[PDB]
Amino acid sequence: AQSFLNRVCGVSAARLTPCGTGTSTDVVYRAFDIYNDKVAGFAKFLKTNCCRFQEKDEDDNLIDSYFVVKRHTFSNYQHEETIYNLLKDCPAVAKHDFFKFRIDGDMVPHISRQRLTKYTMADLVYALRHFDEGNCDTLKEILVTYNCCDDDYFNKKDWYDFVENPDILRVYANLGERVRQALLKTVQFCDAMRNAGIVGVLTLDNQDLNGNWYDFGDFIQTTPGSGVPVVDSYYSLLMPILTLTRALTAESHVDTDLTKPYIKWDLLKYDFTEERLKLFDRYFKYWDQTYHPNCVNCLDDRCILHCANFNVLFSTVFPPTSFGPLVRKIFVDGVPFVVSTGYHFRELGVVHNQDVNLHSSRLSFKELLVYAADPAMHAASGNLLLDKRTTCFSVAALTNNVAFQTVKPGNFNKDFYDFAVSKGFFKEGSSVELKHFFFAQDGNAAISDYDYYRYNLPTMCDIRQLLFVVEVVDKYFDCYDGGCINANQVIVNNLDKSAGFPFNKWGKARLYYDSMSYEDQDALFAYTKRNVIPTITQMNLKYAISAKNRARTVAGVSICSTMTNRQFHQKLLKSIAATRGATVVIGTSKFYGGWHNMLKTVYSDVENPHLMGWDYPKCDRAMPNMLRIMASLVLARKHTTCCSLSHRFYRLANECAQVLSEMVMCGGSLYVKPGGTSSGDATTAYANSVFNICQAVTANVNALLSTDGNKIADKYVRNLQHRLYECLYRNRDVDTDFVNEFYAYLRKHFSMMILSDDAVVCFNSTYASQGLVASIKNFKSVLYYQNNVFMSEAKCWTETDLTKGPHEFCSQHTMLVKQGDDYVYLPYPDPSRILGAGCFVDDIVKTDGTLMIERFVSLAIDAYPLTKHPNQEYADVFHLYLQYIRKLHDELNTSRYWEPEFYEAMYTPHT
Amino acid sequence: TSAMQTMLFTMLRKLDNDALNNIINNAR
Amino acid sequence: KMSDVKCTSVVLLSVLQQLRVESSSKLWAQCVQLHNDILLAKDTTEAFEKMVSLLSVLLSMQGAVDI
Amino acid sequence: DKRAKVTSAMQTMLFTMLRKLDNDALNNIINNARDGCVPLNIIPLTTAAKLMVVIPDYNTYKNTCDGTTFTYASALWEIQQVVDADSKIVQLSEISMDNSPNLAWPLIVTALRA
RNA sequence: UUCAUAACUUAA
RNA sequence: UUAAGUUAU
Ligand SMILES: NC(=O)c1nc(F)cn([C@@H]2O[C@H](COP(=O)(O)OP(=O)(O)OP(=O)(O)O)[C@@H](O)[C@H]2O)c1=O
Ligand SMILES: [Mg+2]
Ligand SMILES: [Mg+2]
Ligand SMILES: [Mg+2]
Ligand SMILES: [Zn+2]
Ligand SMILES: [Zn+2]
Repeated sequence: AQSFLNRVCGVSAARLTPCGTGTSTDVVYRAFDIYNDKVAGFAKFLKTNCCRFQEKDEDDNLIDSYFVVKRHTFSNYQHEETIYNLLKDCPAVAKHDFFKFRIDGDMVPHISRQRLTKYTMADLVYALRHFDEGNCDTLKEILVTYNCCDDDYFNKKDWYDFVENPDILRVYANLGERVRQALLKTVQFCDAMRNAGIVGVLTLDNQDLNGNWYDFGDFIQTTPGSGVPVVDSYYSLLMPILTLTRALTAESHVDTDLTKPYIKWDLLKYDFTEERLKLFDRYFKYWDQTYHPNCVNCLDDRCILHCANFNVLFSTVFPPTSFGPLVRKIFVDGVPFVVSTGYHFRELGVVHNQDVNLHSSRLSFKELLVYAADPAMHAASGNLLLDKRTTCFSVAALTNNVAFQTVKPGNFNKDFYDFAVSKGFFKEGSSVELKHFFFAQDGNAAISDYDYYRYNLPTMCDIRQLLFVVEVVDKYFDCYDGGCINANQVIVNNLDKSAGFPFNKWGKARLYYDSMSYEDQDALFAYTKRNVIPTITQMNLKYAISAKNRARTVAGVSICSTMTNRQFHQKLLKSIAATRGATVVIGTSKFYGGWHNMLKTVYSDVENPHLMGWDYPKCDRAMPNMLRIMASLVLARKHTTCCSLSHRFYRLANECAQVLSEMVMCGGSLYVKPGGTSSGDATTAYANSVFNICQAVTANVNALLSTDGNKIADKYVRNLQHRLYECLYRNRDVDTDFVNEFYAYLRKHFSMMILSDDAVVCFNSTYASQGLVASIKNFKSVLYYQNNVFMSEAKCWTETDLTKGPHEFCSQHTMLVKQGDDYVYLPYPDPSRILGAGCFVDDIVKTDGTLMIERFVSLAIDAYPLTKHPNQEYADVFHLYLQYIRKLHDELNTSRYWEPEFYEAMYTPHT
Repeated sequence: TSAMQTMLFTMLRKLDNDALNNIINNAR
Repeated sequence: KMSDVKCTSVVLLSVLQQLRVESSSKLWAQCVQLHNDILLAKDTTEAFEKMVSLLSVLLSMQGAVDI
Repeated sequence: DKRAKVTSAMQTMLFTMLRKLDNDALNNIINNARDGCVPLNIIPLTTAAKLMVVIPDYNTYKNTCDGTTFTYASALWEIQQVVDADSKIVQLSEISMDNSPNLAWPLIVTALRA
């Protein structure tokens, strides 16, 4: 036994403590990226073919360097001889020693690798793409092995939470230099394979955490100088880790050395096209697909997603001041102006306006409107601003003083409160008590709420996985009608709303719609097809009842942005709201049996059904820019016949510069919005629905690809998993045959009912237990690496019995109620929410007797189903509202407000 | 503003709290 | 009784809004904190001690209300 | 007709804020560019003659605007006046660790380019 | 200072 | 169709 250990030591003199007992194989759980004729996926397997040998340094202390012996077949042993000999000169190849030891009577081949770390690059990727708190020993061991954090750092509660513990980003960033060194080693390894004429597939499990490669059992020798390394699955799986660990941080320093100071970039520099190309060639040299630094040169929406993904990573190196609107000097009437003639996007690269006039005789109303909405005119004339309250980029201060608007406490209705107390309410020991109030805020609320955008981080997505997901997501929206419409076909819900900055200083939205003729609106819409119009978004505090001390803010887009967006999206948005029985239930009424129909649709054909629901933490703030761009591309797929390739790009660029990374007009000062979604955007609810479906599909893809193929008993599912890996990482073109099959698979086992952010899923319970479909655990993992948030399981829910509906959907509970001769599902809210609305109002004018009676009828309609609740205290809430209606009429078809059968008709199946 | 002030004092007298009653008499 | 202190807290902060209390940042910042704590309070021990403290702010400046 | 009133008001707004634009500083910035196209985020950084600093607490005041003068954006700034959250004039000597609780934070600091 | 979308009720 | 109000995101 000692002789075998001596031969493992080899020529190098290093102490090697054994891991096995009798020089036998070692069994560990490791993540492997595997694809063969049987099994295809990225999951953990059993590695029982190696015999690790931990190295003992001076003073007998253990170090991070292992000796592994694989002892494969004799035929494979000779194959590794030729490949290693052609690659021993490459510094990126781990040292190999070949020897044969007499374990048995006969000669036994052995292959030994020297100085390998405990974990590979696949272990790091899997630990972060399949994160699970508690069961995260591998990630913790990796973090402390490379001095990212101390062993006691995990004693702190919620150490992994991005929101609760923002310092976790600093710990993860300590792995950036190690990851960047691995990227450089891979390029060196690929060059050696290409020069030696070696063809093979590079996988993460074959690369050490030091960047060394040690597996050559699947390489085929060819003519030297014509080697073809395959790095589709390698780079694509590693992409979310590049921005999580901030691998390219060293590129910001001089000579890419962290010790040296930062590069002093020229302050006027904005192009950075050559720098992006150099970065791509340095780290992604063998990425086969063409990369366009500027997305204006892309071929289709799929190419935009591919190229914008690389721009997200590369934009983290360039100075923040180089992004945003690009301005120049133009001469009109002899008076020079500063206007925006372009835009430098962090994702779309540099975009230049086409219709630019250096000299103009006069301004028509169309261009007069455009110049006013331009942030260039306002920001140039403002003063320099340095705000230390928030980490968001500050552009300028338009006003000589900072606004400190506050939130007033809500008004009280003493008449209703006395009546409720007189009727036996608000007593101690009762299950119904006030929990919703109009919480007050101080003068720092407006800027403190805006600072929540710090949760938005540059996220680089798995591009091969994302490109397949958008095909499945687009299937959910194939039953809709979309396209551009004329100005006279636009329907405006309310013209008495704010027109946004700076247009709110002269009139409401009614003034501008009346001032511009249909020709002017159409001309402005055609202008956005060739030019980018940056706008300014105003931030206002939301004065509404809530159960949380959190301040609410609403973003108000300018009239220029919302007018052109309506002509581009309203046809599709109206079609979505007018469709019944689809996955997206926006526009479906909950009255007249609509709630029952919605629940029956989601219960369609699931054989072993359980109900599941979740919520997105900081959804409007932590949404990655890649997913927001993806949502716009899906909505723009209905313009295949009305818009050209360039027209669709500029429309996307306009949205990215208006509701994604636009200027923010908060408290008299201009700021830069890192990303997320704007509440006041015309497509906010529908864009969030696309984002919701994408995460659900991504969770299902990850769940199926992370399960053991051998353990799957169903032949159809195993074949489905094998083709799923094949479509993501082996085919660059869309396989519509498989997209339909996967979409049909999701509709059968993962039927879901989705609104903007709330979602209810009726999934196959048996499949979920085997990992065949997504579950709560898969959603948490997806949100960790693709959304930069941690979703606690306490915030989600699971329902086992379908007799009672979803536990929580759109702030409504569900119960089965008999109605005449059949059982139906009726939505009822929290009794505290209903009572709080009546007790507290937001205006003293609303306290008037005439206004309350109309106000109380609507509340009684919502509170009517509470009468069917088994709890007697819940049922009395509607009776109290009914009785209060008598008193209002006492002191003031009319009788229809009581005799509650009027409210019965609001929930009967017939309309 | 007279109506709002006079109704608030009714609630304070209705609460019947020793600490609340102590300060209101001290200020009176 | 527990509902009454939150009931009285809302109106007590409301009357200070038009008394130009928010004109001073120091007074409004602590008044808002006291008022919000009563609404989120769950135990009756601490519910009163913000109630008496917040009312004392109104009596601090007599000019507002003629007692 | 509303066609003209909004046109006049919006045209006035464009012309009424040329005080800090087309000045001597802004001309130099454009010429150095190889095409005359520059990012918007750098114009206030190199052309504005007045800077506003919002200081939330005394700890940040020492590290940002200590003394009567300080440097920012590769330029020298001279502190002119300091006001509190109530827009009241605050003397420079009043800012201290002991007097910090008596100050109506945040503090707004106005400076002029040297 | 007070956004977007959807449903519903009320009154003309 | 216009106005107002409520709930919903
Ligand atoms: N413009 C508005 O007036 C507006 N109002 C809202 F309440 C919500 N949104 C949008 O929906 C998202 C999730 O809303 P969200 O915060 O989840 O709502 P909620 O707190 O009522 O939900 P829940 O009861 O399930 O917790 C918001 O981040 C925003 O994108 C709005 O645009
Ligand atoms: Mg291997
Ligand atoms: Mg949410
Ligand atoms: Mg929600
Ligand atoms: Zn491209
Ligand atoms: Zn179109």
